[PDB]
Amino acid sequence: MTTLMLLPDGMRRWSEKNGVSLDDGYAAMGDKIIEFMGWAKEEGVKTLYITASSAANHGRPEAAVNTFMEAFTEVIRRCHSQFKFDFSGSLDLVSEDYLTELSALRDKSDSESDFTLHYILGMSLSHEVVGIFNKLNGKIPEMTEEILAENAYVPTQVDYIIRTGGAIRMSSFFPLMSPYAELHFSPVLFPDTTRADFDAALKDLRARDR
Amino acid sequence: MTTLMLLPDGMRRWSEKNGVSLDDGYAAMGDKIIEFMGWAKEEGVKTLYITASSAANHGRPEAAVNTFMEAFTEVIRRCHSQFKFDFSGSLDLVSEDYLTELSALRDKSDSESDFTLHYILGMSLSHEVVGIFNKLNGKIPEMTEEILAENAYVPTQVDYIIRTGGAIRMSSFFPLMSPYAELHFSPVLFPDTTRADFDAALKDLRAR
Ligand SMILES: CC(C)=CCSP(=O)(O)OP(=O)(O)O
Ligand SMILES: CC(C)=CCSP(=O)(O)OP(=O)(O)O
Ligand SMILES: CC(C)=CCSP(=O)(O)OP(=O)(O)O
Ligand SMILES: CC(C)=CCSP(=O)(O)OP(=O)(O)O
Repeated sequence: MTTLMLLPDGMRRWSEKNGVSLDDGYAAMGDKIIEFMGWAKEEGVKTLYITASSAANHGRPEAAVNTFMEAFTEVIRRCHSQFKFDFSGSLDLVSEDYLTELSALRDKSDSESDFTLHYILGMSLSHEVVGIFNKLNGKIPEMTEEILAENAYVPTQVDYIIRTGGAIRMSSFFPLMSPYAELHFSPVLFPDTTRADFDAALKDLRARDR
Repeated sequence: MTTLMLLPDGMRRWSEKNGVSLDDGYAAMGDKIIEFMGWAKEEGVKTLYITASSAANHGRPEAAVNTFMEAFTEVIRRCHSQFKFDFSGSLDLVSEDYLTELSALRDKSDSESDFTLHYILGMSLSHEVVGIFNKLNGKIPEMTEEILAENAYVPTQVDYIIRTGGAIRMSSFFPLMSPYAELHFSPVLFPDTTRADFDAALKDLRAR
């Protein structure tokens, strides 16, 4: 079954366009994620990676960081019984409070579910590689691809990547060990995404086996 | 000014469509690369990175490997005085014959040119990172972003990436230290690229 990575982009522009607070933008994002997970389950996806943040996002003022961390965490608070939950990334950039709570939510999630919802926090290839080197430096005889795969943020290969929000770039979010990922860029702001947008993405992605 | 990375794709399909040998497709690519460098030079790009091959490509049958290595090398024999030439990548996968000649051709090129043509060979993120780790393991106190950048295949940050040939994916070619590279995907087979295709690509890229 399919491994899909979702890059939810456009919450701020959506908030401004609809004349609402950024908090309401992130709440609309959380509701969309829950909706999007349901679509993914119907569509043969077994693992949904969501890029919760780039490493740079965690350098914003703490209140702004707490704002998006709280929105992503609330999704798991509401739906952790509907899937197996895990997270990974630049954990050195995340506060103790959120790491502690997300670890609790992982333990409480349905370990028997066929569907995985996995958050990647603080994505950045340079940060990822730097961290991996400094953890293993002088501790092993040689690096191999198997060892690199074991230490990478994204622990499996990604088949498809969907980026909302109109940017045609990968920013900090390219998955290190996933050379073959097919990319689909949508101009739609993430909180406006419909199932029709998702279905169009999957038809595009599926037709690449011409 | 700007740093552009080109992914030339579609030589096989172009060869079949035009009923010629794969060597002839690669010859057409070489001519197109020279033409494309002229467009790039006129449009103010100062560094043009070209992905000559993925790591996987060097696993192809060995005559096929010599075919693309020869076609890319021929470009640099022909134009190395018109730019500064350099190359990098998974050189452990490249034949020492081409590595010797390319190393000579690098030393040969116009060191004073304000335009750089740089080949990346055997590109692969995992292979790149494994190699960097194994090169520095136990020899430095700690890795930093600056040390990683000094060891990465692509030695500078990439502003724009153009991938021809219709694939909407980065395959083995994502540049490690260039998170903010803007991507442009063209459906045109590389040897079919026209100046209009290049101008449309840059217009899209410049507006972004
Ligand atoms: C979490 C995601 C998918 C995007 C947030 S990072 P961003 O909006 O800053 O991305 P860009 O820097 O704009 O490319
Ligand atoms: C989930 C995070 C942290 C950012 C995603 S949305 P954004 O802040 O980039 O919003 P805009 O792209 O600026 O509209
Ligand atoms: C040199 C370039 C840009 C592509 C050659 S590798 P390829 O044709 O096998 O491309 P894919 O890896 O299959 O996407
Ligand atoms: C430059 C190299 C080595 C491969 C790029 S062209 P290709 O062999 O992928 O040709 P096709 O895409 O298969 O038509």
